Amino acid sequence: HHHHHNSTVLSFCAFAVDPAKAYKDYLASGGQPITNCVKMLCTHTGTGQAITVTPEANMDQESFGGASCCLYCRCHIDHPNPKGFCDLKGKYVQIPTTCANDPVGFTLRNTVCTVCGMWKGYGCSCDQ
Ligand SMILES: [Zn+2]
Ligand SMILES: [Zn+2]
Repeated sequence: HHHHHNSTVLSFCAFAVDPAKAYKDYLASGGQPITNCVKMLCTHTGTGQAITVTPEANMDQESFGGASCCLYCRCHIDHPNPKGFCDLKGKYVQIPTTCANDPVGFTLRNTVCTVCGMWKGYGCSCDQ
């Protein structure tokens, strides 16, 4: 059985003392990723950079509205920095197609190369 409910998951995380860990542990337990991230119409011929002013998905990505892929925005809670600043809100986020089932998890787990603007491990081809 069990019917599933996005709001159940978001409620659980929103009211957790550590929402990021709550979501991470929930996924690790086999939980269904947060759905309904807002997928954009785009050419799929963009730069493939992680977080952009307009959609920039390449052939191997999807572009989504940034806030819809942000755990803190989606939970309607303050962001984890003194300023309360969200890097995603008002922007567009590119998610590799293999991970597009869980954009919120993807943005939580991953980091952007400050040099090339691509996701580390998913686009950055800078020398190591
Ligand atoms: Zn946010
Ligand atoms: Zn890079």
